[PDB]
Amino acid sequence: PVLRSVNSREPSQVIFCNRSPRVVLPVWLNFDGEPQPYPTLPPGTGRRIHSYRGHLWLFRDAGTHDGLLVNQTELFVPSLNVDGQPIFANITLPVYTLKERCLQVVRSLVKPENYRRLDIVRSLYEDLEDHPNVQKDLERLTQERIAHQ
Amino acid sequence: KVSEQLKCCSGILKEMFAKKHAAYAWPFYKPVDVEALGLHDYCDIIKHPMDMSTIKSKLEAREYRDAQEFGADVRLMFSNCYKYNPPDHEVVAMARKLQDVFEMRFAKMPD
Amino acid sequence: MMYVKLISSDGHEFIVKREHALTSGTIKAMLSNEVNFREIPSHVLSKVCMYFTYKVRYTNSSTEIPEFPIAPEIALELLMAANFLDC
Amino acid sequence: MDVFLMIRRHKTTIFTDAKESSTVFELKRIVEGILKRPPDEQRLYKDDQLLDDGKTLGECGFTSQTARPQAPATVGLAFRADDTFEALCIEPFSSPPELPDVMK
Ligand SMILES: Cc1ncsc1-c1ccc(CNC(=O)[C@@H]2C[C@@H](O)CN2C(=O)[C@@H](NC(=O)COCCOCCOCCNC(=O)C[C@@H]2N=C(c3ccc(Cl)cc3)c3c(sc(C)c3C)-n3c(C)nnc32)C(C)(C)C)cc1
Repeated sequence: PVLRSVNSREPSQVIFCNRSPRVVLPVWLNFDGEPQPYPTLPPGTGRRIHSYRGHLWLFRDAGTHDGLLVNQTELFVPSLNVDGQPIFANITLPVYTLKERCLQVVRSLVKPENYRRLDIVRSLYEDLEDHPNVQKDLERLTQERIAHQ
Repeated sequence: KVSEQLKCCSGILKEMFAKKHAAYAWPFYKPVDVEALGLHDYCDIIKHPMDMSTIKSKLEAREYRDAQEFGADVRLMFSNCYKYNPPDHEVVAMARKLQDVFEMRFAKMPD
Repeated sequence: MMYVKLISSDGHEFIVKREHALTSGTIKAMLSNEVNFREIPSHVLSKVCMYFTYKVRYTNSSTEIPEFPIAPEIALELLMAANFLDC
Repeated sequence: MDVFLMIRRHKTTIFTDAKESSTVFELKRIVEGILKRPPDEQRLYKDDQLLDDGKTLGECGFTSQTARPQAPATVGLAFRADDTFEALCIEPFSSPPELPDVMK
């Protein structure tokens, strides 16, 4: 596919730093564009990371799959270092809509088989069932990159 | 005799650091970062770590009594790599290429 | 700043900046001074206004952003309000 | 830094921000602008404590940590009719319904 890591084998020292209140799951897109999960980061923690030039990363909530930002944007690609200075990756909450935020909270309190037993408007059932999803975003990100070209 | 060999040992490490050999030398420039690489078992297996920057400090601090001690540390750096990793790993190939440079210059040092 | 009055079903008057209320698509359409919601109650509508303050404060902020809290017992109604208000 | 407030009387609730360094009198100017009542006809409260025009919000106990955008702090308001100030009174909001069985 289009969105995928380059197999450069050139080193890049990185710092992952979780400045959100969620437990973060880093996701690495491999050379065939397949997402690979990495170990999780608790809130407020950081750590040194060895990655490579041209490698794509994104970041999600480890329990719910809610999307998060990295350096104010959705994807992260490391450069080569300059004078052995680390590259910093700052992970944060986005400003969700009130609707999406209410969806998150209701999802956290209701089992999926009970969604359609809630006394609410029918269209919100579909909204509730359409969970945050890596694949779904990859298509949106891919096709915004095509429009861009 | 001993001091002149120790300048040669220095000249060799300087070449090992040079751009000419950067494509395979780069993993050995600094100590192994077990956090970044995510290697939970590295200290369990490698009881005595070594790298080029550590060796450079020891030269400049005059800690090597002679050229053989300098050699054993360079050979330790390589032995650690071959010990921890599987035979056909990219880092083992890179290690072999750099060791060939070391061995050639170390053998052609006047004694 | 211009203000607007948002009035709940139980007769509570909430006065907020026009700019903050324009966060909602449904309100934006209505206005372009006073607006009545005959089906949304004060314990919900008050929470909505807080969301406006939060959104305006933390959009384009380079400070790290805190969670918007929602208590379990208001979540269902706030979801319906949000969807109805498009915000 | 900034503090975020709900100024409240009867069934009226004003949302506004201000600073820890700003004063009680300055807060009354905001009210005057919105509700057409000069400072001398206003009384402001933190819980049951009457607040003095000359003190800052920080000095009255309002801090940025307890007065956030998503959880603003409350300030009580009372007007004067006919040369005597009314008793402070804030009508409560409605109550949420019981939690449905599937959300328990
Ligand atoms: C703990 C954590 N929390 C949240 S994330 C995280 C975490 C982050 C990073 C890592 C480790 N990094 C990676 O897995 C990176 C991240 C991403 O960029 C992809 N990736 C890879 O390593 C990929 N690798 C590559 O693209 C290059 O592929 C060569 C495959 O070998 C990689 C390492 O082998 C697995 C474990 N072994 C080692 O790390 C041995 C180590 N290797 C190397 C080494 C590795 C690769 C190469 Cl080409 C050269 C040297 C090494 C050194 S020192 C040094 C600076 C290095 C880089 N070294 C020495 C000396 N002796 N051994 C080593 C992948 C998925 C194919 C394994 C682990 C956990």
